[PDB]
Amino acid sequence: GAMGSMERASLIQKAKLAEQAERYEDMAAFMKGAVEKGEELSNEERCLLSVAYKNVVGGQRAAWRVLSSIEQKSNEEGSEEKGPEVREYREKVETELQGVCDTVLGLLDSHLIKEAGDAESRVFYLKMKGDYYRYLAEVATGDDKKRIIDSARSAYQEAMDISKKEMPPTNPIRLGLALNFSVFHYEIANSPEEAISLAKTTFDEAMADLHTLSEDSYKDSTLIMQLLRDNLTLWT
Amino acid sequence: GAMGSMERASLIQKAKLAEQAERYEDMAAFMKGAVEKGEELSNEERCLLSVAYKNVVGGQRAAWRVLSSIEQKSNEEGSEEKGPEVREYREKVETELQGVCDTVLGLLDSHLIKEAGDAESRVFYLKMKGDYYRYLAEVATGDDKKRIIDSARSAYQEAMDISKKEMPPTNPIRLGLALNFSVFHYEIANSPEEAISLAKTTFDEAMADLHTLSEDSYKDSTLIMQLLRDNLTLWT
Amino acid sequence: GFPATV
Amino acid sequence: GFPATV
Ligand SMILES: *SCCNC(=O)C(C)(C)Oc1cc(F)cc(F)c1
Ligand SMILES: *SCCNC(=O)C(C)(C)Oc1cc(F)cc(F)c1
Ligand SMILES: [Mg+2]
Ligand SMILES: [Mg+2]
Ligand SMILES: [Mg+2]
Ligand SMILES: [Mg+2]
Repeated sequence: GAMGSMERASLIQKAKLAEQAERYEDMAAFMKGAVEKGEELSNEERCLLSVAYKNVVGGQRAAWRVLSSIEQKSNEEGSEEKGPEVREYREKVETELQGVCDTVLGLLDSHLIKEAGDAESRVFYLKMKGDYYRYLAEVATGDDKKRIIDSARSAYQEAMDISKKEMPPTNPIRLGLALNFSVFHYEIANSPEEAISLAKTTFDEAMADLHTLSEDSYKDSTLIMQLLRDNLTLWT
Repeated sequence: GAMGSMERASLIQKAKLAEQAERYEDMAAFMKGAVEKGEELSNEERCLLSVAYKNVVGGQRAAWRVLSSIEQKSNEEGSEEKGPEVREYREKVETELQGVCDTVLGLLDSHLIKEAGDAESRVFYLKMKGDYYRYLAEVATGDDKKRIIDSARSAYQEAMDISKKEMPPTNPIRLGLALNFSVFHYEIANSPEEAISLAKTTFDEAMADLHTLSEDSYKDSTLIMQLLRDNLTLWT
Repeated sequence: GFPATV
Repeated sequence: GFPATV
């Protein structure tokens, strides 16, 4: 790794600097270096890792969607043939996105998940595993598409099972997991009713547990509950 | 060049796609490939080249300024020593920025400027040469700082001399050149009075020539005149 | 109209 | 308060 010669603590410090500078590719490379030191990550370090990669892949997904839209319009009837360029460039962005997903999935498999014994770390990493299989599923078309979809579902389901046993219903990781698994159901699995049921049940169970929280915990939980409500409003 | 095997027209088409997808690094790599085909660029292609690199280097400059600010605060009295990391990472971003500037300057010197005989192409390229020396000057500290500053000034001055002889005072390239040379005077050369005089004289001479323009030309010229007025308002 | 994820 | 350039 090009980060092999840098101290773990310096990689973490530079990931925080890169975040402040909105240099998300650098932030992700610093956090990949920190993971590859082999030690478990703290709560804050897991957040740094997730923020870095979510921003990199989020930009790739946005560009992929622009290009896929142009490609679809170029393939309608009455459209003038523009040659292979739109497909080639959509494929280039798609292959880069798939590479970033495979990199994150590789960090999770070697060896973040297997060393994660506490619920807050294991649920976080299994949620990320579902997320990056979900991003692969967004662009998948081949023999492996169903297996990619099922890998996302399986990771999300394991995270859900642990979160329901080990975390309160307002825990922000449990809420964010449910938000994203609900989006998986709606957008990937063609299961809008399951998406809506999961979002509603998650919101209602969190609502009933807010009375137990401090003001700071309440702010974190209600932020995610508002996103569940936003999605429910989009879908109903 | 990694773009050597792609058709010129396909490089231009992909630069336009990359722009739509806000993938400015790709856009710049496609346009570098197109320049390296060795043919002169059209007006639209020059715009694509300039937009691509202005967006790449603009992001680098913004990140450099964030990091340089953190570095300066870390070096004040009473600040806790955080070690070499802030300087190292500012240096990394600085070296990347300098590499992009050297790449653009190299395209201009090999061989865009020497083949540019019409005023609209030659002024455009000499303005870009001043711009990328100006970005080098923003980060320069060594034995060569004065020469970097003078290379920017010399390129801007040649562009100004051609633009005053060969273009009307409302021409948007002549206006954009003057806007940026005025910023050079204010921010780089420590010459705020020259910056203000150039902005005012440029604005007034354009105002007096707007009556000659069509509605479309008027919109382009007044857009840049508003930026001159914005800077004058900031500076006075 | 893309849905919210975290 | 950075000045405008094009
Ligand atoms: S890990 C980033 C800090 N937490 C958040 O910003 C918040 C409240 C949205 O919670 C989550 C963030 C996140 F990236 C994943 C989660 F499951 C929750
Ligand atoms: S080349 C981009 C098209 N023109 C513009 O957007 C406008 C009107 C701002 O003019 C200039 C742009 C540019 F990049 C450089 C110029 F000198 C003018
Ligand atoms: Mg060590
Ligand atoms: Mg259920
Ligand atoms: Mg050819
Ligand atoms: Mg004068």
